[PDB]
Amino acid sequence: DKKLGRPHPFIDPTKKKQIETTLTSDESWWNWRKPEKEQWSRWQRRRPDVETVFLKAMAETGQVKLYGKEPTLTETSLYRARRHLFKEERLQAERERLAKEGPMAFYSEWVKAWKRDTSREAVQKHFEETGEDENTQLIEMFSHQTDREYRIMMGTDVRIKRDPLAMRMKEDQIKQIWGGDPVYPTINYIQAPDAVMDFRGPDFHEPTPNMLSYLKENCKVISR
Amino acid sequence: TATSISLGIDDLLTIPSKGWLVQDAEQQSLILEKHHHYGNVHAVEKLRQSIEIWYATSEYLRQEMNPNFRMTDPFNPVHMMSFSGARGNASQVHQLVGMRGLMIDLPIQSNLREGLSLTEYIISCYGARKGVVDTAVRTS
Amino acid sequence: SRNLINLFIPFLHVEEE
Amino acid sequence: AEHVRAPYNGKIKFNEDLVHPTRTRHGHPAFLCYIDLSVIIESEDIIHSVTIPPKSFLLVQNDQYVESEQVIAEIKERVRKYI
Amino acid sequence: RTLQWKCVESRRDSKRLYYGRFILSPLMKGQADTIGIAMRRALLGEIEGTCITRAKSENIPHDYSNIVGIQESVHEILMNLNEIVLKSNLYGTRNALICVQGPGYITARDIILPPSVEIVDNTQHIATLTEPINLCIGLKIERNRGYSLRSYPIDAVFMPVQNANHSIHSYGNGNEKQEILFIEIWTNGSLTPKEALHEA
Amino acid sequence: VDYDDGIDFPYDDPPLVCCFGAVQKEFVPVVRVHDNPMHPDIYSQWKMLQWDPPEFGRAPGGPPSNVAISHVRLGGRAAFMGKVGGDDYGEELVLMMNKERVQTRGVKFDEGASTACTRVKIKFEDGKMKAETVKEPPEDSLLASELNLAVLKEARIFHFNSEVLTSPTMESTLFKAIQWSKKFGGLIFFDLNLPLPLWRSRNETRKLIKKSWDEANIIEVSQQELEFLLDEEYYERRRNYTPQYFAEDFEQTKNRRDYYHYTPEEIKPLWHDDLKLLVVTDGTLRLHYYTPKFDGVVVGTEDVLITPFTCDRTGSGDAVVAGIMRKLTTCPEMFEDQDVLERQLRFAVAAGIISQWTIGAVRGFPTESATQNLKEQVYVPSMW
Amino acid sequence: IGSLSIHARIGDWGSLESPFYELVEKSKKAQIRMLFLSPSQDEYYMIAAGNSLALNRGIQEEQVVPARYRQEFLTIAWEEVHLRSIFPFQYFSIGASLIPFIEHNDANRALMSSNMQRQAVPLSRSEKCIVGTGLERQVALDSGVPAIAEHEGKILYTDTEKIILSGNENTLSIPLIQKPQVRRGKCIKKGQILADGAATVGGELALGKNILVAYMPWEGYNFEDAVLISECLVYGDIYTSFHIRISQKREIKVGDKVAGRHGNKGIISKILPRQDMPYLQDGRPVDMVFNPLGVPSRMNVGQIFECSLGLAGSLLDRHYRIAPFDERYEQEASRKLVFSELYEASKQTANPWVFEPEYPGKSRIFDGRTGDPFEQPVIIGKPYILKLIHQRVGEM
Amino acid sequence: FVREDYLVRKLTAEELQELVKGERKVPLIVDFYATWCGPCILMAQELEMLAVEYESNAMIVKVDTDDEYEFARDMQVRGLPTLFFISPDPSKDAIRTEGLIPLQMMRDIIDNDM
Repeated sequence: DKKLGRPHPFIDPTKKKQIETTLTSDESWWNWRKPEKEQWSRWQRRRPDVETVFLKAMAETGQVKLYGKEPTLTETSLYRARRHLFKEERLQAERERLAKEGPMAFYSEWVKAWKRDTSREAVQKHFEETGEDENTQLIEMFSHQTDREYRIMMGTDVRIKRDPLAMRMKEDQIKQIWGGDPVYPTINYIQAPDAVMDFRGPDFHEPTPNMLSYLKENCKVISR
Repeated sequence: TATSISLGIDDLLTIPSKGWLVQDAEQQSLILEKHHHYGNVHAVEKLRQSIEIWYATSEYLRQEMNPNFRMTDPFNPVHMMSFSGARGNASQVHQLVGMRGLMIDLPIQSNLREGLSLTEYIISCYGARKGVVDTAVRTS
Repeated sequence: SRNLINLFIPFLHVEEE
Repeated sequence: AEHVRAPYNGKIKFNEDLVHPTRTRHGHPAFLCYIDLSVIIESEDIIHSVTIPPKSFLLVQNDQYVESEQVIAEIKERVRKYI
Repeated sequence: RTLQWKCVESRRDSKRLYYGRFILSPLMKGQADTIGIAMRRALLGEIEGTCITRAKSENIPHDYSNIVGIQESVHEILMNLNEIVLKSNLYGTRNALICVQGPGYITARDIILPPSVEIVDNTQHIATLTEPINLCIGLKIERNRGYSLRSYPIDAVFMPVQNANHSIHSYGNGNEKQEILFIEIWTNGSLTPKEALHEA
Repeated sequence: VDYDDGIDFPYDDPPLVCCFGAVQKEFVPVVRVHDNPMHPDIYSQWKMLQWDPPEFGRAPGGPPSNVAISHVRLGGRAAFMGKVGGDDYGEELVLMMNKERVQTRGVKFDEGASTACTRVKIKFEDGKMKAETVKEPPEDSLLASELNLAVLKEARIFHFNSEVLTSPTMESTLFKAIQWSKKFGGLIFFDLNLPLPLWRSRNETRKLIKKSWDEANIIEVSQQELEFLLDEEYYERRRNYTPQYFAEDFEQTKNRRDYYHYTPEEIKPLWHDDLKLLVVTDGTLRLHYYTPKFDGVVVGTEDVLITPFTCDRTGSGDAVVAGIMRKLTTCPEMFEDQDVLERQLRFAVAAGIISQWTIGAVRGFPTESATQNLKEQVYVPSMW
Repeated sequence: IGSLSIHARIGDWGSLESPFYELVEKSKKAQIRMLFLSPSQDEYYMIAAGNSLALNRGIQEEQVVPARYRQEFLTIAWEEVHLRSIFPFQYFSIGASLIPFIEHNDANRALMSSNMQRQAVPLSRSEKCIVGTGLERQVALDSGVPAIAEHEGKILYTDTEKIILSGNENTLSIPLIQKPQVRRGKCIKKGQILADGAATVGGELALGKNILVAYMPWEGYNFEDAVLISECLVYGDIYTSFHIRISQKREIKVGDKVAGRHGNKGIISKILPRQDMPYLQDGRPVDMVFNPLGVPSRMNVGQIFECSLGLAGSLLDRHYRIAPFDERYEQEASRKLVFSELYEASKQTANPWVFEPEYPGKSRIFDGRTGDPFEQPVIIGKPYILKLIHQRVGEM
Repeated sequence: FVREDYLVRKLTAEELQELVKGERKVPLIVDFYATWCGPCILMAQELEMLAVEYESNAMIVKVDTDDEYEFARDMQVRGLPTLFFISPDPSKDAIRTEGLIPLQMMRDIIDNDM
């Protein structure tokens, strides 16, 4: 702490901090008492933030450590202030993994159909017979890449520079950005395109009669 | 053009402690309402609490919006918009981001990012009509 | 101009069979 | 009026005999002070302190637990109200 | 070759929507984007296409009025003609006919083209005839680029590349920082993606 | 006699539930006379009867396939065990099951019968028109030799509902399935969902369901079903009573709805030695629970006027049952810790509530995430 | 002046009455629990607008909600509430009811955003909005521009001039003054739609088109709510109107006025060819470039939801009909819907740029004149855009 | 004249005994809806569409089990939405169907089983 509180992550208040005991209920004015039952509030539930999901994913990957299992609002505000540092650090680790593994082993993440060995040693040992240099092997590997895999890989485009973590967060984690499925089910909102409205459905008024037809029916207007 | 000043649903940025502050103002109001039912507090004190504690919270929420951007998201779209003065006054940015406050016997706790509940929307609409009338008078 | 043409000619490269 | 708000979590400390009892505009009991009052906040790290000016309503009490950004102190028409 | 390109994928989702992805690899840094943007602009703007530019219903009741025994208006058939896709290589002005003489569906397969034009999708519906009318219409076809502004003019557009994209990826040479370019082309079947890449 | 699967791997993490009986696209068995008809022809007004509904219809149950779908969507695993016709509609129902990821290895496929179609002979007796079944439908006619014993082996809860008791064949098959499941250590869940014929008289239904009820380890009954199996009129007098002079407590002055909590002594005629949990459901508004060792009530809620146009009560009871099974299979302390039981039953409450907010049952069963979200938004954190 | 709210009814005494659900609890046996009450009556009732979705170690009856009593707003227990305002559209005019996410737009502009839709020109090849409120159906039905059937029957014949029904063994001929929605083999119940009108599709109001849009400041040609459009909007007849005098095929032009339903009006300043537009990571050029300084200028965050969810609807092939104040279910409910459907559209289409978790709803986009990305993410959408209709020497 | 908005005709139990005892030219579909029941909102629309599609070639009628509950019980109805298809030939057994069966299953029954 005292040393190495510069650089690395450390508890903001120093460890061994003191704690205090205060007025219990019945020592306090009625306006400064905690109620005898915890009151319902719309705000009772921690707001789901992008910064919480990312800071949890960084904690589980060990890039960061947190005081508890859930990132505080202070920690998420600091992530909000500093996320680009961790993003560029992850992108740099991704460039370095590219340099180490070589393009076959790196980009084979997005070619599930490419079953062959992609290590630099295997690429060399394949060049030493098939005559295909590393580039022709890479063209072939990408020739096995499906369109959907290619669109996912396009996150690695040198102009996009999509976060290596955002490319690999799974659904049950990304869900925590908005806070899981909506409580009111979206199937209530979903409507098909080219659906034609059934104006006889149960959420329309009964068909309005033709005014002349209605007046005639009620014997208010006569024909002959 | 080389940059962009685009605004997104999480480019807006509700001050993080707002929930605690609202819970605070909520709990006090509940206790006072309870004590109003008990006959310890008369209707004028309850009315003045309902106005003033939510005005106090709304003001704090504004006074802590700019520091929050400048310290924790300096390049935030609505931060740059208001602090440079291009469009959106700090009050309008706060009414998107923080809290819309009062116009009225109940507060607007939410903001246009969170959406106004029906009561809040109606109170806002009444304020809008009054504002339009005031502008017309000013022009004449 | 010549370097541009040298960039785009590759798309007209046929390869032997 | 400006509101003085607790800058830290901790325990409020002050000699509440120095200040007069009053009923606030909201019916809450409070202390009304006409002196420079020093209020301690025993936080989790240090004994922070706050200065309260004369002519102000200290809303808090000798040993109350206080939370950061909580209001601790506060520094015509005549209209009918119907019950 | 060191610098090499290949047709990494091709699809034919319809006779009127082909897709092709291409790779070009061992590009140097800053070559891949100079290629990609110029190729994009060529594909989207400098490719030419062939389409019907004029129509002449041989009997016209009025310039704006409905046409008897057809299940849809003259405007709907003019729009269906606008959506016709043609495959010509030769420039210049050309003519064509439809002469359908009974009830049924008139379709692109019924267009009598000149020798230098080909229907890209025979199955494209043009008009519904409920009555045994000797419906004869003349068409005039042009090959051009972009757009251009008694017989009806058709507000047709000569743009066969329906969309294009490119992505640039590090090849991973730590010194030379070579790059891989992918190009993607969606076309009307007037051109295959490879033919559009060549002509671009 | 024994059955061996030849496999030793521990099955899979969310334990399987088997739902036995019939499958219908949506179908309300519990029907009784209601006081307020809306217009007989304008279906545009029957929303008013899904937001101020009959009390027996406040949270309708349905086919056990609804419970299977809801349980799978709440994250569990369900197998549906039953029979369908070889016709297009039996295929549609099996496709509905499969698309909802309900396991259909016990779903047989009669080729010579027409799924929902029951043959009946219309007759006249006492001058009244009557019907008698000439042929039972596929779903009523699953044989005891058509049970999938691998499902009954895997399944930790065997769920059934009393509609199977309206077929003698399905009743015999049910009791064979119960024997098999109990042999494989299963728990028997009996969602009563009394169909119309079983509301005729208390003392006939009580003996009709007697063997099923005494086989069940876990039982779900609506308030109206319990009060019908007990003295319906006694509990009517119980709740229509109002003190002549003064209330015996302050709350009795408030004239609020009577959430009467049946005592264990009143349940004692129905309690039995195998019964690990009885749940009496008063809509989603309350779940009373009873165990050999403790009893209590989970206070729930409903809202349905929040969605006046899109609300529909149907399947809310199936979603409640599915949530109960969903927690029972993954938190069996429900049988032993009262706070745990309450906290987990609040998940069933939330699932029922969400299920009330859309037209259609299968269309409306919530996911696990939506249910837990609603729990954590409705309930104070102390009581999550 | 004003306009009547959607549910308002003129009572038998010339008062304007609104429907309220009545919470009579245990004593009475009411049949219909909707009252209709004028503003004279409805002040003497505690109207709640809250929800019963709150629970505590107490009971639902004692749970407090915001209510209205006399002219005051106040907080009361459900035990005290007399009536509930259950319908979402209850207080809205027709124009305001057609705005999705209206609770996210400054109410000052609710009138303006109403007026915009009342200036929208019917378009050739009208198109249903991806995001709506569900009132486009009511508007189409009650406008009388679609040919509603007058009598049940099987369809006999359908063309541009007439529809023919036969039912109750009697024929009916219905000439069109429209395009037939029924197939010649269809069967029709009495009050169902036969043919769409001008600016309806499928029996929904269809005043505009779903245009692929970015909000970013271009080089001044979108200065203070000017708008750039692609040449494709001229190619596709997307905003081609017919004006009758003889008719003229009015295309969209520089200086034409467009608006979204949120009051985000703008004037077309520039028309750029498809390859000069900004383009998305899927290569598609955007078809308009709005300027984002308008969003806090008129305080309309709802359109960003409409943008994002419209994109989702374009990719999932889903339309959405969001009744107002969905935040009554759940806090952030609208954000949850939008982000959920963006993520579904992403993972179903494998377009990871649609839901970028780092900045959801925004994406990096490229300059079509350069190919470089703009270095900050741009908010993208497929909003529903409507084309609007179109010397004193003074003392000052 | 203004043409009535609904074709499916509500009957009492006695009017139904009359309609079943008397000779019939066409299949009789009897719907045992009840007005509080959710699926019956949908079944009523399916039956209205069937009643248009078949015109006079089918007799589609409905019986509210709020009113005729004991008759529904005697019809062996065990739930709603339920439907009887009664052949015009009085020798054939009637078909009871349960749940929201597809309108195509209704057509199948009426054309091929009645």
